[PDB]
Amino acid sequence: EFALGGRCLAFHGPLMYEAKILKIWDPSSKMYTSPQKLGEDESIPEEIINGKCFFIHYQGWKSSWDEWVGYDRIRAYNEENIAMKKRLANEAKEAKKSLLEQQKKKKL
DNA sequence: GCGCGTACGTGCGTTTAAGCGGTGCTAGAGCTGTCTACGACCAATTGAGCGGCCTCGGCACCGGGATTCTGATATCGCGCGTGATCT
Repeated sequence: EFALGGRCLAFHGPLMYEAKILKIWDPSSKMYTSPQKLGEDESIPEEIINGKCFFIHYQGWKSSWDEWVGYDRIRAYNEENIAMKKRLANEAKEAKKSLLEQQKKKKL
């Protein structure tokens, strides 16, 4: 499902975004395939370094926002995941509309 | 000044082709030599162009008249609203 250079979805806040995998980290043998060992200037977060994490560059966002990803924050870019990302988007939009309506009512 | 709506701007992704480096080919721009005929120069002269004067008629002036025409009001017609009568 998670192929090097492939497409996927990711967790960031309450809304999902499309991302492309640039590197994949194997913790058992401790290197990433883009087998290249950890660089001095490259650091993987400790919370996910022990697990197989993924370097992903997200679509619709500049190149200088990419970072490493564990299993939890990422998902396969399938029809179910696409629909659920859309659902999260509509939920956020409705929540914002409800908040602004509540503020307007309070002001009155 | 206010309100709407939409159409550029900003940004990210994908695609295109500009750009650079390299080599080949030959077309034409440049240069050189030679030669001829075209133009400047000169002299003579006569005729086309210019200054001037005269005659006249095209057009500027002035007066009277016809014609738009611009603006308002009003009349008449059409449409909308209110009242009265019929179903």
